[PDB]
This record gives sequence, structure tokens and C-alpha cells, in this order.
Amino acid sequence: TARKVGRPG
Amino acid sequence: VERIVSRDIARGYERIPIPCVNAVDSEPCPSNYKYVSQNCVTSPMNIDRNITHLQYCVCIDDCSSSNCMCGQLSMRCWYDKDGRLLPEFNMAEPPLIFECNHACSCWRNCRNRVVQNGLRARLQLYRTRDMGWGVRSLQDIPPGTFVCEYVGELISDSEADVREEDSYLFDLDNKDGEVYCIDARFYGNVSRFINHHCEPNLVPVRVFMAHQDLRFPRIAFFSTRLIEAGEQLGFDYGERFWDIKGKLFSCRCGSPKCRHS
Ligand SMILES: Nc1ncnc2c1ncn2[C@@H]1O[C@H](CSCC[C@H](N)C(=O)O)[C@@H](O)[C@H]1O
Ligand SMILES: [Zn+2]
Ligand SMILES: [Zn+2]
Ligand SMILES: [Zn+2]
Ligand SMILES: [Zn+2]
Repeated sequence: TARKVGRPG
Repeated sequence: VERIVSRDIARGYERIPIPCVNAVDSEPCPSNYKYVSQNCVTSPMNIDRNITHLQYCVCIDDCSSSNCMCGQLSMRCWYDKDGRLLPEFNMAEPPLIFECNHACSCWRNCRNRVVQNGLRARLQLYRTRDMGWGVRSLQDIPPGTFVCEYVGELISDSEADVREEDSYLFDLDNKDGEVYCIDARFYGNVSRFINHHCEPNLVPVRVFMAHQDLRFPRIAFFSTRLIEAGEQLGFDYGERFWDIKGKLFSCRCGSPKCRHS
């Protein structure tokens, strides 16, 4: 977990 | 003054070379990844390539008219004559772009074709003082210009959740809620090296070209303003990225409006 560190924003 | 540790990291695969220089330390040109100029897979994505599923235009002109179906799919064709995004283009919530394709009746040099013509800017991979490697422009880039595509390995939601080297992920979230990802960790192009900036001179836009499978937009960076020769490229990695990496390090983009410092 945490989650996923994907772009963008 | 520096060290030209490569004449072209793309090995001739891009329309223009992308040299690597290091003016800062002894790190040689990065080699822990494979440069690829287009997206790849390492595990079947069933991308719908059925040519009869493409929507296409029947324009008898250069696709400048209000009637271009591909323009309508995009809301309107956003490209001017020089290939630049119109000033009225919404960089805060960019629309999906559909470029004309091989199913269209129009010619290859039609107006609705930009991203598919590949790299037109002179870029350079260089070593930053604060952030590792980065990419800078070697010339003035006008605003609304296509600069580069975020290229890497197309993978699934759940495969992406298990990737331990996670500094190169780009999520593709459909409006339908479906999610895939581009991982530029092992296979990637120059975009893997573009750093986050809180006042970005680049914005990513979802674009469709040879296929219109909405699960797999391709990610195109357009300049949001004039970028000056020598200027480092940057886009906003976004909040999902920082909520996680922010626990490990802080943004050093150096902006006085830095939101993650
Ligand atoms: N604005 C920023 N501030 C601090 N570090 C950054 C940053 N933008 C990118 N990075 C660094 O670069 C990683 C993203 S991959 C970007 C390329 C990287 N600089 C490289 O040399 O390969 C981040 O996890 C962080 O290590
Ligand atoms: Zn058309
Ligand atoms: Zn068309
Ligand atoms: Zn066309
Ligand atoms: Zn910042």
C-alpha cells in the first residue's frame, strides 16, 4: 500500500 | 567548460539528436535504462488496432474547416498553421486531442498533425546541481509548441502497483475510470528525465493518433509560454506523486511559489 506515485497534476 | 558525455542519447532515433552534457560532477551519461523513441510493451496490452474502429475525417481540404471530424473529436482542431496550440487552448484542463490518421481521406501534411511528426525542438540532457539529471532547451521555444512525448513501457494498474522503482511512472486515467500507466524506468525516452517544477513551462495533453483506444492516450508535452534558450524543462508531476515522495524529499524547483518545498 501507500499507493502509486504516478504523474501528473 | 563541461563534458559532452554523449552526442545523442537517442542513438539517431529522434529527428534531432539529444546530446548529454555534464558540467557539474563526474557522473557519466546515464546508462541504466534503454532509450526508446516510442512506447513499448513487455506484456500484452490488447490495444484495439482494428482499422475499421477508427473515426476519421473525409476532408477535401487541409483540415482547416469546421467540418473536420477529427477536429470535432478534439472539440475543435487546436493547432494553428505553424503547429502551435491556439491561445484559447485550456492548459488547466486540456481536452483530448485526436490527430488525423491513416484512415482519414486527408493528406499526410494536413493541419491536424503535430505530435505524430515527432521531435522538432533542440533539447539537451544535462546534470543539474540540485536534482540529478534534467532536460533543457537549446533554443527559444514559442508557447503552445509540442516539445516531447512521455514515452515508456505501457503497463497495467496492478503491475504498476508492484513496481519498486517508482520514480518514472505516468498514470493514464480514463474519464471512464479505467487506469493504465507508462513506466519509463527501464524503457524510456528523454521525457523520463524532465524534472518537476511548480511553475511549469510544460503541460501534458492526452493525444490519439494511429489508434483511438481510450485506455491508452499518448502523453504530449506542450510549452505553456515562451521557453528561453538554455531553460530547463519542467512539468507539474501533480499531487499524487508528491503526497508520496514528499515524505522522502522536498521539491527544489526553486520557485518563490514552490508548493512542495
Ligand atoms: N522538482 C524536483 N525537486 C526535487 N527533486 C526532483 C524534482 N523533480 C524531479 N526530482 C527528482 O527526480 C525524480 C524524478 S525522475 C526525473 C529525472 C531525475 N532527475 C534523474 O536524474 O533521473 C524524483 O523522484 C526526484 O528524485
Ligand atoms: Zn479533416
Ligand atoms: Zn482526420
Ligand atoms: Zn487531416
Ligand atoms: Zn517546487
